[PDB]
Amino acid sequence: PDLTAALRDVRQQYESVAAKNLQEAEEWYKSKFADLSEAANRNNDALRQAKQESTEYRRQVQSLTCEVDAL
Amino acid sequence: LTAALRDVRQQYESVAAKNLQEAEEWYKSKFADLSEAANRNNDALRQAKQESTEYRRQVQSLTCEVDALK
Amino acid sequence: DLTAALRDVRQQYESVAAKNLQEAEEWYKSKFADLSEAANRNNDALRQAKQESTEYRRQVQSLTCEVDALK
Amino acid sequence: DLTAALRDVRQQYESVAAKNLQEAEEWYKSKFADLSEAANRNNDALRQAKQESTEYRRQVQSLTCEVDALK
Ligand SMILES: [Ca+2]
Ligand SMILES: [Ca+2]
Ligand SMILES: [Ca+2]
Ligand SMILES: [Ca+2]
Ligand SMILES: [Ca+2]
Ligand SMILES: [Ca+2]
Ligand SMILES: [Sm+3]
Ligand SMILES: [Sm+3]
Ligand SMILES: [Sm+3]
Repeated sequence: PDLTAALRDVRQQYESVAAKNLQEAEEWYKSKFADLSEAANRNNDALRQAKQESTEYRRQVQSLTCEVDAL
Repeated sequence: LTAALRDVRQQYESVAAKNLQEAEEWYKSKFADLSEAANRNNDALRQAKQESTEYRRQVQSLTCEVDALK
Repeated sequence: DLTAALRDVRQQYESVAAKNLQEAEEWYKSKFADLSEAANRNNDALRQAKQESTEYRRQVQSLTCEVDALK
Repeated sequence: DLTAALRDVRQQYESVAAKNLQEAEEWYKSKFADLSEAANRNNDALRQAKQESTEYRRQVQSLTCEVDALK
């Protein structure tokens, strides 16, 4: 088994394996970034609605107050 | 010739080692960044909640003041 | 939940990163072997061709010694 | 700034992943070359030695026919 034949043999193997690893890695990180993204928006919605309640109560406060005066 | 191989492997590990340390360091920092951003969002959520029930007890009291009043 | 998801992903990364670190640590070690064994056979073939080069070399040094002593 | 902190990290990753890919391709490409050089030089040393042995064998053949023709 020639070293030049052994060296080239490794080069085909590397080039192929390295090509497979990249593909898998890219898809993996895609999925993870996806999970986090979903969780982020989920957290975003919560903060969004929580703020709604607050400003909604604030509206009610100055709504009743707007009626306490004429009272 | 084996002096070429011995040279290569020692170069590989010296780099492979440096690569793992720099990578592990990199991920931990990114995880740190994200962790902080999340906590800040949690704090932000926890706060908007406290400021919601706060506003709620107020209207409960005001609507009571409006009722009893005439 | 971002915090809960971050922890999840963080664990998955540490999970695979260790596995992969081995599928490569072993692979790169099995390959440096093929080249290392090939280089040894190669270094041998030379040490064999060189010794042949000096094995036939001396043979000439004798046939000459016979041709002259007979002519 | 959730979606932002996530996007920043995704960009940093994609950026780092690129440089990691181009530094790897170089490193391996050169290390392979180096090994090819050594396997080539050695290879030549073999052919040079083989042609040398075969050269002498030619002599040993005809030089013997002279030991015969004479004797
Ligand atoms: Ca390419
Ligand atoms: Ca990540
Ligand atoms: Ca950094
Ligand atoms: Ca920072
Ligand atoms: Ca306040
Ligand atoms: Ca905005
Ligand atoms: Sm009052
Ligand atoms: Sm180790
Ligand atoms: Sm670097």
